[PDB]
Amino acid sequence: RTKIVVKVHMPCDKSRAKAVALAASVNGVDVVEITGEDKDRLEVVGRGIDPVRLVALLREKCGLAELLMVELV
Amino acid sequence: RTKIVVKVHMPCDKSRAKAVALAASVNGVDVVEITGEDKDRLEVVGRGIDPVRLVALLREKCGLAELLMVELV
Repeated sequence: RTKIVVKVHMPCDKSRAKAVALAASVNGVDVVEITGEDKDRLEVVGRGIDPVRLVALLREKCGLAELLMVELV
Repeated sequence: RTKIVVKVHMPCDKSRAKAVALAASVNGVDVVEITGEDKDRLEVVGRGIDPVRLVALLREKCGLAELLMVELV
């Protein structure tokens, strides 16, 4: 249903993993993937996602989260 | 159930083999497969896997590993 693209502070490859894993646990999330040429963005797909609570949770635990694009399909 | 995809440094078939094996041992893994055009990615399926412990386990023993996607089947 919804495709979210959020930019996350993920310095090393271990913070990538735990960020990819946090979004995975949000309700409604079917899939998370790393993306962007700087490998600094997550793409989150699912149905019924709350984009605000998602990005907030990323920002609390990572230090930065910015919602870039919300797409419907 | 949960499926995840790790890109792992695996130059030769020997190291490919060691990598597939070592992913198979972390807890919750049902299946481990090799994939990608360049046979550089491992897809591991199971339930209850910790992604970061897994990719850290691979990075520790294979040099570098990146978590590319995680999917909730």
